[PDB]
Amino acid sequence: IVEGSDAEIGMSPWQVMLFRKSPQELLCGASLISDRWVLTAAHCLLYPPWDKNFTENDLLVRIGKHSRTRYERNIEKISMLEKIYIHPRYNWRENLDRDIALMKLKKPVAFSDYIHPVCLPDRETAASLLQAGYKGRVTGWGNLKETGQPSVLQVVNLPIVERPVCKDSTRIRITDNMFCAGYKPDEGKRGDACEGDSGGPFVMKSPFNNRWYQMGIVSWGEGCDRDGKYGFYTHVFRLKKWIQKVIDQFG
Amino acid sequence: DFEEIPEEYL
Amino acid sequence: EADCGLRPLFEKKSLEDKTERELLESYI
Ligand SMILES: *[C@](O)(Cc1ccc(C(=N)N)cc1)C(=O)O
Repeated sequence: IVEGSDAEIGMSPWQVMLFRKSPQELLCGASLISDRWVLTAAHCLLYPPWDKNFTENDLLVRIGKHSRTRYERNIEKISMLEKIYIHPRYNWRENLDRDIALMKLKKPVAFSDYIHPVCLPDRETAASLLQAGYKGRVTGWGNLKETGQPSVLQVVNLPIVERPVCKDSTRIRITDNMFCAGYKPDEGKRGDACEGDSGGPFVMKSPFNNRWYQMGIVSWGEGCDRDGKYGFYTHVFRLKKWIQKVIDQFG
Repeated sequence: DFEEIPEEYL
Repeated sequence: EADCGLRPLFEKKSLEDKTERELLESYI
């Protein structure tokens, strides 16, 4: 996260860290949506151009964390993966369209003050909140600059940007399964996700029921916090039919 | 710079 | 989900985090 600040303890209890076993390192962020399911970006697991194709045994899920590198004894919970599900139409060949994947944990994690699931949006909430100008929040342990890494979870609040502006900022073909966010270069404020933040949540707080909903997944961007550029996020509601299908078909 | 995690999870 | 999106250390205790007002203030 570039130009964000340290998160408060318990601020994003659904934040998950995707951790590689060998070598031990941070791969991506993710989110807890139930006691047994984790949501992340498909590119975190599969990206053939860079020969990346991680399976269940290559990873560990770390929940309830605040510090990036420290083993938070008695606080975080580490889980093994039972099964990974990548969207069948994930487009890694062209523009990362449908960049989403679900991960089924081996056994349910117990919730606590630091571990709690985020809500997936319904049509009405998505309709009312996903509007240009409205702000959402992104969190993660990714780079602080395009160019080190933070000691603790970072947070930044960014406004959703108008589709035409998103479209006109890149040569890449943008689809209905993506949305972009960030400040325009003339707005004064700045901030953005960066390497390592991918797969993490873009959340919004509903002013109707006071709950946090995950509207997007950190997907891609050109550099980090570059002027006239914006962060791209997977549109979670548009892909909700697939999420629901996988969950009731697999557990 | 990641701290050693319990061998039981590997 | 049933209890989803209500943070133990914040919403459940009626405590606000330091920048959430920024989000709520943008929902015009
Ligand atoms: C991610 O961090 C990929 C990624 C995503 C978004 C941005 C951005 N500037 N918003 C940069 C990089 C990863 O795969 O590690």
